[PDB]
Amino acid sequence: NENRETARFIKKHKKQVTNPIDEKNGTSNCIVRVPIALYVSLAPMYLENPLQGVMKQHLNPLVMKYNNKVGGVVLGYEGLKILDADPLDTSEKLIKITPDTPFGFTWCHVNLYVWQPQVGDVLEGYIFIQSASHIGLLIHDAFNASIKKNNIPVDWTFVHNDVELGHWVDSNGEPIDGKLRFTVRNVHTTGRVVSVDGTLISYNSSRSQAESLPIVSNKKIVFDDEVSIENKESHKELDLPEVKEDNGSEIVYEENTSE
Amino acid sequence: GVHVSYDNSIRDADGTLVQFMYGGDAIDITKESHMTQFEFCLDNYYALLKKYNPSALIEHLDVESALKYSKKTLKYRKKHSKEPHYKQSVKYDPVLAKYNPAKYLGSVSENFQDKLESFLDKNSKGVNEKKFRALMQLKYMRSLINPGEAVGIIASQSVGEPSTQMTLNTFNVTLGIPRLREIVMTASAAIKTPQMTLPIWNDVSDEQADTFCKSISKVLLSEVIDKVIVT
Amino acid sequence: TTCQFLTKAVLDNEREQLDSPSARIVVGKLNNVGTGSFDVLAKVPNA
Amino acid sequence: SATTLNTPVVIHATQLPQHVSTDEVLQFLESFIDEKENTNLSSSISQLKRIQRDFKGLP
Amino acid sequence: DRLLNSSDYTQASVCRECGSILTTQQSVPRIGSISTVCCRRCSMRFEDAKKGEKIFIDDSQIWEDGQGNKFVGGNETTTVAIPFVLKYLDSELSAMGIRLRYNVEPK
Amino acid sequence: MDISKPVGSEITSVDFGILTAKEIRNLSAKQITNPTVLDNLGHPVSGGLYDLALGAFLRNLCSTCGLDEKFCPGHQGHIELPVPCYNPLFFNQLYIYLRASCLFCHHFRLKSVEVHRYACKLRLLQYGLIDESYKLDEITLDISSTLLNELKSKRSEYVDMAIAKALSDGRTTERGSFTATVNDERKKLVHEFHKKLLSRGKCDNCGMFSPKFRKDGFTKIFETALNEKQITNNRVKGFIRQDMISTYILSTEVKNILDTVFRKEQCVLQYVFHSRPNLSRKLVKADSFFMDVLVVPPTRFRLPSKLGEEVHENSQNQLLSKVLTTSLLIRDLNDDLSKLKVSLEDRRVIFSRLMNAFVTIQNDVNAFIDSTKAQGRTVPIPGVKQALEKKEGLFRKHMMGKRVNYAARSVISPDPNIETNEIGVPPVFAVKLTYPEPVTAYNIAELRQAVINGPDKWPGATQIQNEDGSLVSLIGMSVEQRKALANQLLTPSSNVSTHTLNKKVYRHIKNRDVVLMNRQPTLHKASMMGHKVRVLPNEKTLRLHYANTGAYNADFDGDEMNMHFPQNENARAEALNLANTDSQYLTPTSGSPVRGLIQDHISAGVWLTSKDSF
Amino acid sequence: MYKTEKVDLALDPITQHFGFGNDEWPKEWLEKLDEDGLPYIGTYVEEGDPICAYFDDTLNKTKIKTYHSSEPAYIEEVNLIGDESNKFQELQTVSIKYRIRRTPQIGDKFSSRHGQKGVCSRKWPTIDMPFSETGIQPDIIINPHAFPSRMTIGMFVESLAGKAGAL
Amino acid sequence: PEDFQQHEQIRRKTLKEKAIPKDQRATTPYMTKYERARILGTRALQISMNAPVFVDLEGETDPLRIAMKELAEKKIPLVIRRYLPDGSFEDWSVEELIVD
Ligand SMILES: [Mg+2]
Ligand SMILES: [Zn+2]
Ligand SMILES: [Zn+2]
Ligand SMILES: [Zn+2]
Repeated sequence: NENRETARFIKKHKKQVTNPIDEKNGTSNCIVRVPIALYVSLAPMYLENPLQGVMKQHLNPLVMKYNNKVGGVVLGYEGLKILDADPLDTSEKLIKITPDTPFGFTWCHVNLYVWQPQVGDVLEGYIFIQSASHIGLLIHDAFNASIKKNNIPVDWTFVHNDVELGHWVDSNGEPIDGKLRFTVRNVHTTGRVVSVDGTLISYNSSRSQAESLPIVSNKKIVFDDEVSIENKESHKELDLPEVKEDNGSEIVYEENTSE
Repeated sequence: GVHVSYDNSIRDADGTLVQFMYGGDAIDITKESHMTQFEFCLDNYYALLKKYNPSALIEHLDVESALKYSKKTLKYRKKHSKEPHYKQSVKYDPVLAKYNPAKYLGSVSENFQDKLESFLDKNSKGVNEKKFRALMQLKYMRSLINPGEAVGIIASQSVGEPSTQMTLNTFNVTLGIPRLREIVMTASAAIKTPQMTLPIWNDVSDEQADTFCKSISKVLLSEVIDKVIVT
Repeated sequence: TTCQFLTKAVLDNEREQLDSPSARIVVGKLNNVGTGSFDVLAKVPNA
Repeated sequence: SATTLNTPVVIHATQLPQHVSTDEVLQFLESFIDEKENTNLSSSISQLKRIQRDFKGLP
Repeated sequence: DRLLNSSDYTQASVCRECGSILTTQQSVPRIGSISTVCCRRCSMRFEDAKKGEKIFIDDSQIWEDGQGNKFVGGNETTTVAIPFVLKYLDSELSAMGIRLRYNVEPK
Repeated sequence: MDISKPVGSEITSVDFGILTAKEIRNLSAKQITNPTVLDNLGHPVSGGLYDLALGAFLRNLCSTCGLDEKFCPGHQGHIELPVPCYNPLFFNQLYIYLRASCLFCHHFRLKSVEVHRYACKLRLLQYGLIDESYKLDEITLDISSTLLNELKSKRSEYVDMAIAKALSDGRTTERGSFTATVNDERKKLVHEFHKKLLSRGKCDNCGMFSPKFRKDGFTKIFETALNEKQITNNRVKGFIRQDMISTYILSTEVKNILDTVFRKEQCVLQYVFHSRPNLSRKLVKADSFFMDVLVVPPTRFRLPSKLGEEVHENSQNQLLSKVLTTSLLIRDLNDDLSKLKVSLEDRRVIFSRLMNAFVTIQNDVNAFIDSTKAQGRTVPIPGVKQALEKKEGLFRKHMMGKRVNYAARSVISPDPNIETNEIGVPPVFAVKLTYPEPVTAYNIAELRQAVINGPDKWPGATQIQNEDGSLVSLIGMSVEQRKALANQLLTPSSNVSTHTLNKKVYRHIKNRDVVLMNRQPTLHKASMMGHKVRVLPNEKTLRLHYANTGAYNADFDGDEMNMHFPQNENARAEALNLANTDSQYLTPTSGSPVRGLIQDHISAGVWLTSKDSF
Repeated sequence: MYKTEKVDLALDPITQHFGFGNDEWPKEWLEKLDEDGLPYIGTYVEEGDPICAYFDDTLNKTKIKTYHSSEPAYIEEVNLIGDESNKFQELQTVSIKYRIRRTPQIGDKFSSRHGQKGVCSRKWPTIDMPFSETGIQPDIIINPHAFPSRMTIGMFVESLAGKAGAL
Repeated sequence: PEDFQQHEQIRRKTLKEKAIPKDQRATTPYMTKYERARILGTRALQISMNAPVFVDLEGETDPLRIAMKELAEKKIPLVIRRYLPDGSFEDWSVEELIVD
C-alpha cells in the first residue's frame, strides 16, 4: 500500500513505445503511426457531408502542431471513420444531436502519423543560426531545435565576426558543418512552436558521495543565464506610474546621467 | 416523474412500474368524449373516416389477432354473467393485456366493447354495422394517451385545481379538503368519522333492521335513567 | 429537511442517477418527461 | 480559439504507436499532400513539403 | 428555457478524474504559452513527484499557478453546462465536509 | 444559453461522499490562519478570509488563476483545526457506533455471528435480492467457536452463490440493482441492526461491561461510571485477558475508540455505509465523522453585502473568524502544555484546560455548520444548514423555482378583435424583449431592416452578436453605423475556428413569435399556455381575448399576467404545438371544454340566430 | 396627486450646507435648482433630475439629492424649516411637495354609488361612440351583463332619477 | 491505450445489447405529439445554422415554418431514439412515423 499508490503514477508518465537507433545511421526513428479515437462536434452546415466536417473542423487544425495525448507532433491523418450511433449495410450513418443546440457529437476513428521524440533520443538538425550563448537548428528542416552554451562542450570556443553573426569552433579547431548531431535533453510543448533543447555532452560519477555534491560554479552559469533571460522578458511591456512632485516637476528614471 | 412509457405502462422517474396501463385502457381524457357518442360518429362517418385516415395505417397494424381474442373473452364473460366475481373464469384475461392498443385493431377496453356492441344491437339503421365497428375501433386507437405524457402532474393538478371550489363549510361525516387531507396528505388510521356501510338482505324488514340498529348502538346507563334521588 | 436527507444520502454513499424531474433541474439536465422521453439523431449520408 | 467546434472533447490512443519506415513515411506524406492540395491548412502543407524534401533530398 | 437557459446557465469547467467544479482553475502561463484549465485536487506538487529507469514529464503535464508553484497532472478537465446555484450548493456542502462527485461522459 | 456554444460533456450521475482532511489540504489554494480580514490602508491580510489566493477581490487579480473578479471562479481554502471536532451532521451516527461498541475487545457488543448475519443480509441487498436475504435466516445448524465459524462459512457460501447465480442472469449487474422496495428493505435492516447494537449491555464476544455514554443538545459526550456489580465482573474476567497476550470524554478519545472498532468491524460497516456494491474498494474510516480541517469557500461566495452606500460584513466570514481565534488560542495552550513536567499530581487542572479548549473550538465549528447546535449568545448568525433552509430553502427558492430573463408583467385588458390564440403586446415590451435570430441567406433581408431600425423602432434589434462571440450594442449608434453593420451581417468568416458559426441579431419580438402567458396561481397547466404575439400600437396593457378567461381563471378586475419569451426554436415549437392555447380546448380533469365566448357574444347569438333576424 | 418629501441634514457639528460649493460644479444643474440650492417651484422633474443641492466639508464636494420615481412631477411647494434651536439658527430641514398629474388611464377603476366597480378597458372616441336621438354620447358605458348577478337596482332607479332631475 | 480499447468494447457492446432491431420493435407506428414538437424545433435549429434544406422555401423566413414544410414532404433527416424503462431503445426515422 506504501508503494502501490505511487505505482499508478509511474505508469501514467511511462514512455509507451521508445524510439530505437537503427540502420547504423546513429539517429533514432521518431515518426510513428498511432490509431486514435476522437469525440468531435459536427456543424449543421456539414450535415450532408459529415466526413469533410470532422476534417475541416478538428483534424486540419491538428496537423503540424503538437498534441499532448499522442505525445508528439501530428504530421497527418489517415483513414477517417465515423462510428454509427446505431449498432447494425449502407454508407448512411447517424449522429446524436445535443438537446439544446443543432450540433451533433460523434465518435471517430482515425490513424495519426506523429513525430514522437522522447529524451535521450539522438537527432540530426541543420544549423539555422549560431549565437555566443546558443546554436539554432532545424530537425527535418521544419522542427525548431536549440543547444544552450552550457549544453555545448567545454573544449569548443565561439568566435564572433566583426565584418557582419558568429561561428562556433569544435575541439579539433575547425568550424562546425551545416548538419549537427545531438541528444534530446528536453522537449518544450507549452509554447507556440515545438522547441527541442539539445545536448552535445554526455550515474557512476560518485567519488565518495562527490556526485551528490553540486559544483556551485557550474550550477550558477545555468541558473544566472536562466534568471537573466526571465527578468529581461518580465521588464518588456511594464507600465510604471508617472510621478509629478509638488513643484510641477516630473520624476524621470534614467540610470545613465549623460547622453 | 410518473409518466406514460413507450410500452404504454405508467412508470415512475426511476423506471418502477406504477400502473400497467393508464386507467386500464390507455385513453387520453382530452380524447374520451365522442368515443361513446356513437350516433354522432355515425352521422359524421365519412367526415371522421377522412379524419382518422386509415390508408396510411393498414400496413402498420394487425386487423384480426385482437378481434378474434375479443370474441373468446366475450364468450367466457357471457358464460359466467350471473356467477359472482370470485367464481368468474380466469382462462382468458382482457384483450388489452395481450395485444398493444396502437398495433392491434380490436384491443379495446371491455367497457368500450360492451357499449359499442350494445349500440349496434339496439340501433338497426350507406354505412354497414361492420364498417362502423371498424371506425370506432380506429377512433379508440387514435384516442390513446401519448408515451411521455406527465400523467402524474396532470393527476395531482386534476385533484388540486377543483378542490379549490370546496373551500366553503357544511350547509356528520368529514367532507371537502379536511376529508381529502385525511386520505391523500396524512393516510390516517384514526379518521374523524369512521363509518361502516352494512347491506341488509331483502328477507329482513324495515322494523327488524331498526331493532337490529338498536341491538348494536352503544347504550349508556344515563340513557335509561329518568331521576336520581340521593337522601 | 434538505440537510437531513443529504446526511442519509452521504451515509448510504448513494449515487443520484439524475432520473427524477427534481434531480434533473438541480444539475441542469433536460427533464425525461414528454419531449425529453427520447433522443434526436441526424441521418448523415457520407460513410 | 479552443472551443467544442474547434478542438475535440476527448482523444484516446486505441492502440500502442507502431513505428513506420522512411519509405512508409514518404509514401504517406506524398499521399496526404496530394489529397489536401486537391485555408490555414496550406501553411501546414508548406511545412510538410519540407519534411518530405528532407526524407529524400537536401534543402 | 425558464429554469436554466434564461436564468443561471453557466458553461463550467469540471475535472473528469475527480468529478468537481470547485477544484478546476485556469493555469497561469509563461510569456509565450497558453492558459489551460487544470484541477488542483488531481494535480501533484512538482517537487513531491519523485522516482526500471528514470521517467521524464512530457512538459505538457507541468502547469503553474499565480503563486509560482509547479504542478504535475490534473489536465483531465472538460466543460459542462450547469445552473450556477449548483456551484454555490457544492461550495456550501464542501464547507460541511460533504463531497459531490459528478460522473461526466465521455471519459 | 447559446446555440453557437454546444457542450460535448454531460453529468450522468452525482455521488455523495465525505471530504477527507488529506484531500482538502492538497486542493487548498491557501491556509487560513488570521481572524482579521483586512490590513491597514485597505488590502486583504495574508492568511485571512479575503486572501487573494481565494480569488480576485478589491480590484486585485487572483493569486492562484491570475484572473479578475469577472472571469475568476474563486478558489477553496482551508482552516487547520488544532484538535479534531465532531461533524455536526454525522454526530448522531458516530454516537450510535460509540454506544454500540465494546471498550475492551473493540468489537460491537453484539455477537459476531449475529453481526455477520446483518453483513450477509446487507450484502445481498446491495444487489436486488430481498428473497435471498430472508432465505439466509433459514440457514441454521453458549455455542462453541468451531460450530459458529461453520455457520459463518455456510452463510458466506450462500451469499457468494446467490450473488453469482443472479449475476449470471439479468437479475443484477456488477454495480448492483437498486429499487424503492430494495431501499425499504435496506432501511429496515440498517434500523434493526442499530437497534440490536444499542440493546446489548454486556459484550457477547468478551463478557466485560463497557461504561455507558450520555449526550447533551450540543456535540459533547460524557462517560457514566460502571456500577459495583459490573466493576466486579471486569475483575473476574481479567485473568482470561493475560493468556491471549459521569466524566467528559475528549473528541480524540472517541475518534481513537471508533478508529479500532471501524477497523475490527470493517466487514459489516462496508455494507452498512454502501447502498450499492463498493467498486471503488475504499476503506470505511471513522475520521469521516470527524473534522481535522474546515474548507474555506471561495471569496466569490463570501462577498460583503452592499446596500446603497453602507458595505456590510458577510455573516460567514464572521463565523469563520471566530473559528480562527479559538484555533490560535489552542495552539498557545498546546505550546504552554509542551513547556511544562516534573511537578504534576494535581492533573485535574490540565484536563479542565483541555475540556475548555475542546468544547470552545467544537462550538465555533458547530456555529458555522448548524447554529441550532451552538450555545446561546447575548438572533444568532445563520450556519450553512440555515443558509440551505432559510425559509422554503435554497432548493425550493433558487433551484425548483427561479427569477427569469426575457419576461414581462402587466395588468390584462379585454380584447375581442385579437385571435383567441393571440396576446396583445404593448409596444413598450416589444422594444425591450428580443430573440437571438441567427443571420442566414433566407432572412438577411428581414434582419437588415431590424438592424437599420435599431432598438427604439419596431420591428428592430437591440444587439448584434458576431461569429467570434463578441456583442455589438446598437443602442448608442445612429442610423449611419446601423446601415454599415447591416451590410456586414452576411460577410464570410475569415477565421477558420469560427467558419461554422454565423452572426446573430437580437431582434425585437415580432408578430410571428410565441410567448408563455401565465396567470397566478398556476393550479393547472391550462393557466400557463402559449400565445401568438400581436403587437398593438399605443397600448400600455396586455390585451387578452375573452375565450382565455376560463382556463386562466382570470377576470379583468385589475388582474396581472406574466409573459415569458422563450429564447430558442425547441422552446418555440413546444409553446406552439404542446402548451399552445388551441391544444388546451379540453381540460384533462373531466375532458370538458374550458374555452368559449362569455357574455355579449352569447346575448348576441340568441338575437342573431333568432327567426325574426333577417 | 400630491407627494411631500423631507430633506433633513442630520444623518452636532454642521457639515452639509444647502446651496452650491465654489470651484466644483457639475454641468447643467442650474436648470432645476435656484442659487440657494433649492428647486424652482413649478419645474418639471423626471427620475435622475436634481431635487436639491448641498455641500459637505467632510468630502469637500458639491453633492445633490436625486428625484427618483416612475411618474414625473412638478414642484408645488418648497418650505424651509429651521427649528429645534434657540439662537444658533441655520437651515438643515426642507419640505418639498410634488404635484403628479393623473389623467384617467386604461386600468383605472371607476364606480357608481351602488358598488359597481370596473376597470377602464378603453377610452372610446365620440365618433365611434353610440349617439343618442338628443345628440348626446355617454360619458361612461356600463355593460348590461353586470346587473343580473350584482342585482344593483338602486343604480337603475338612480339612472331615471338623475335624468329627471337634470331636465 | 490497452485500458481504453476494453472500455470502448464494453461501451459499444452495451449499446448493441440495448438496440432493438427494426423487426423486433413494438412501439406506436404514430409520431407522438412530443416527437413532432422536438423534431420541428431541432430541425428549425439546424436550418438557422445554415444546414442544407431539402425543400423550396418560397419566401419563408421562419425556420420552424421551413421545418414544418420539410415534415409535410417527409424530408427531415432525423431519427427518434425511443427509450424503454430498462434503458433499451427503438430507432424510428421521421419518414416512417405516421403524422396526423
Ligand atoms: Mg367575475
Ligand atoms: Zn480532479
Ligand atoms: Zn482565481
Ligand atoms: Zn468485547
